[PDB]
Amino acid sequence: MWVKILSVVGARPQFIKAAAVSRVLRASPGVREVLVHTGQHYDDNMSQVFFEELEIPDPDYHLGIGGGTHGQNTGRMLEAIEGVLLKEKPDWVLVYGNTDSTLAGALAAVKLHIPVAHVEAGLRSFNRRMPEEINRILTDHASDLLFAPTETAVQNLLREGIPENRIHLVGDVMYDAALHYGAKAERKSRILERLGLQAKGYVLATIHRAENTDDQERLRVILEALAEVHQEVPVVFPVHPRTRKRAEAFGLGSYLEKVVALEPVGYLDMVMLEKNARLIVTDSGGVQKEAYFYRVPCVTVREETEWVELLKAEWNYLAAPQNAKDLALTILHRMRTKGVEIDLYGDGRASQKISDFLR
Amino acid sequence: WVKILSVVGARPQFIKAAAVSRVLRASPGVREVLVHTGQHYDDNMSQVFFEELEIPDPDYHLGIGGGTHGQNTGRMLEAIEGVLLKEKPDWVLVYGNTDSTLAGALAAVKLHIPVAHVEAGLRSFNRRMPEEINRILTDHASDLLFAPTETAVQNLLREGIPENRIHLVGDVMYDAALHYGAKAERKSRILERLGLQAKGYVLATIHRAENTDDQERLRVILEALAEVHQEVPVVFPVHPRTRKRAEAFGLGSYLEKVVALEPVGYLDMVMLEKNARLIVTDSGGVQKEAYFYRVPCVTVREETEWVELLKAEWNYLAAPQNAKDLALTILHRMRTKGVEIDLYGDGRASQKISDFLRKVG
Ligand SMILES: CC(=O)N[C@H]1[C@@H](OP(=O)(O)OP(=O)(O)OC[C@H]2O[C@@H](n3ccc(=O)[nH]c3=O)[C@H](O)[C@@H]2O)O[C@H](C(=O)O)[C@@H](O)[C@@H]1NC(C)=O
Ligand SMILES: CC(=O)N[C@H]1[C@@H](OP(=O)(O)OP(=O)(O)OC[C@H]2O[C@@H](n3ccc(=O)[nH]c3=O)[C@H](O)[C@@H]2O)O[C@H](C(=O)O)[C@@H](O)[C@@H]1NC(C)=O
Ligand SMILES: O=c1ccn([C@@H]2O[C@H](COP(=O)(O)OP(=O)(O)O)[C@@H](O)[C@H]2O)c(=O)[nH]1
Repeated sequence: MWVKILSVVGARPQFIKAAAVSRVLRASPGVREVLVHTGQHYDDNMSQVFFEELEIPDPDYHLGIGGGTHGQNTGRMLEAIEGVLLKEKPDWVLVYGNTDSTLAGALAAVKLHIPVAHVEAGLRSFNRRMPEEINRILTDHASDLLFAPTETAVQNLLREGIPENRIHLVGDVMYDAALHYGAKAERKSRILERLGLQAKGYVLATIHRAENTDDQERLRVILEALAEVHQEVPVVFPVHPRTRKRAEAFGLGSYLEKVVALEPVGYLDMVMLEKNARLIVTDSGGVQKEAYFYRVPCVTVREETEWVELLKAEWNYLAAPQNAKDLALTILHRMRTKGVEIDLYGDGRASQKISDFLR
Repeated sequence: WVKILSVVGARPQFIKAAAVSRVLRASPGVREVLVHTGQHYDDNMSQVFFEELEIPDPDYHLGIGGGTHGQNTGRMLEAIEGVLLKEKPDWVLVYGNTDSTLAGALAAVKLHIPVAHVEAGLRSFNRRMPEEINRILTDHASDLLFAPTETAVQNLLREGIPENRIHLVGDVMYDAALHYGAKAERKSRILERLGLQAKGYVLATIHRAENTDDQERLRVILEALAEVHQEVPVVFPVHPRTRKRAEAFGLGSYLEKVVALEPVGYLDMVMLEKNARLIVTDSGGVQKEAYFYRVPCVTVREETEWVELLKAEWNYLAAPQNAKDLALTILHRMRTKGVEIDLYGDGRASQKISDFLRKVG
């Protein structure tokens, strides 16, 4: 009668995916949901705020693990999570995205014969030296069910020999989340007011990929280029804390003061900032998709994206950070462009399709 | 001057590492660092192999073992990462498909250190086996894949792994059997010491978790061997977990009914295998080694990875569901031989492997 579905989350974007899935599982006939918070993101603005603003139940467990190496965090999450599984003995383990928490989750589970579904499965950058590419490859090959958000993602899984009956194209749960919480963003966020921004009167930026922040010359290119764009149109930049650290350590802190630099914001503010921006500059997966949701033109500061359909639809554009001025002009150019009318990522009911396929 | 750090953990890994490290010591500039995870620690599981196979002492003993999958794998992952940051090697070599293997590749790969997997591409197609998980994730984490068979090649291709990263080299355990044969022949007195002639017994090993962690399955086996014993003597070097399980379930008595030994060394094991009438096992290595010595095998599992042994009729599966049938299967196969065919290479898999590591750039 009752199925127990246990969710493993560690990072900001995982909390947001999980919020959408929880909603559907909460009001499901006979589903008990258990939520593990691995402790990977711990601060109030990377964690707590999302549980409160997206009405996510308090986690049944907080493993309190973070701030170490790949080896440390993965190893200790692996042991801790296994401990919890051995206690809760759930039917399904759900993991999301592609951090060390995603992998430790799946790997703890498969060795206990516990079914694993990967929510957001089959994305590839095809650069195997990326920790997130390894994480999503090893996760997919260890899961039993694979919830693909796009046709590309499906063909990626088939090509690595994963059979069709274990793959379900269900669209993207972060589109679910945008729809269902959009109205709540409307009535609660007052961030345009707090920062004194007129709608479509600024650009929005996020930057945190390690290939971008650990390399001094790439990070300088990016912060120079954003400061230049500020002169022409204000830049709002909720700065990931790792990015903040790396900028401070390489002595690029002045560029941040030269734009509208923020600590990280909750999802409601973010929606409200994403919605009312003229253009979005990012290296985030979630935010590139989100720009497209609101038909705001996007520039992705990478050599590739896993969300290729956004490039084909002309709503997103690649701009590797080789040159500061080159990147600035690319950003200012793409502001007066737009993509085609097209539906991606589904109807808003990816989460409900997931719940279905799990009974 | 290239550094190659090996990660080993258990009996079959030391046998594989021995064959390979013999070639790496002979190679100009090439320094080795050997890491022992501590997964096997009893002397007849570990130190004996180091002594008889002429393997230098490990540069590190992490002394992790005897916990859960999570505990072992997790603690190994952190520990091996710590070493790798110390030694910053150019290659990490991992072997087979223990939890040690996986902790190895996972440590290495997130540090952007190239990983090579010795014995790559094997698949049982049973994810209930912790070792099916281990080789799948290892192979997907590796930059070189030293497949031992054409099956293992094809397996890797179908999981969308590029042809350039896959080399078929044969099996280093064949290099081992070949290199150490004279020394076991000359130094093993195991036959004398038991009181056995050639062709006059049956040799048996059993340690698959899926056999030992289920009582009525283990009962099936122990009894099946006890019956066989009454007809042809059964020599049975017992794995420690197998013994401790036999005790946990109260099947102890069954081991009296055959020639139960503690675990033997490779030298003694070679002679036992060489001079047996039939081998029966749930072991990876022993299956192939039976074929090496042209001795019929029975494999007490639902599947094997070594499917070529079945097709050549050197091997036969018999899942343990019924004491009586398992015994009869065994006694029938005792009368069989497979076809003459050459598997697993020319005995120089280690040389090919060494070659490929040096010339990889
Ligand atoms: C490149 C890469 O691997 N990326 C993976 C990565 O996610 P990601 O890169 O998007 O990191 P991230 O940008 O912090 O989150 C965005 C969210 O934060 C919100 N967001 C952002 C900033 C902010 O101040 N406030 C806020 O609410 C935004 O509104 C938005 O909803 O980890 C994810 C995970 O494991 O689940 C994977 O799904 C991703 N994989 C992919 C393929 O996109
Ligand atoms: C089924 C499975 O996953 N198996 C994997 C597993 O090895 P395995 O099943 O063969 O365990 P094992 O039987 O302890 O050792 C045999 C050796 O011990 C010697 N041996 C055996 C008994 C004895 O008393 N004395 C002795 O010297 C024998 O002469 C023989 O040389 O770990 C291996 C590893 O990670 O490298 C993987 O390569 C294997 N994968 C495969 C696919 O064979
Ligand atoms: O030298 C050794 C190695 C293993 N074990 C036993 O084997 C169990 C599990 O061994 P492991 O998980 O390493 O797997 P194996 O490949 O030996 O089955 C441990 O809890 C020990 O009780 C032992 O007694 N001595």
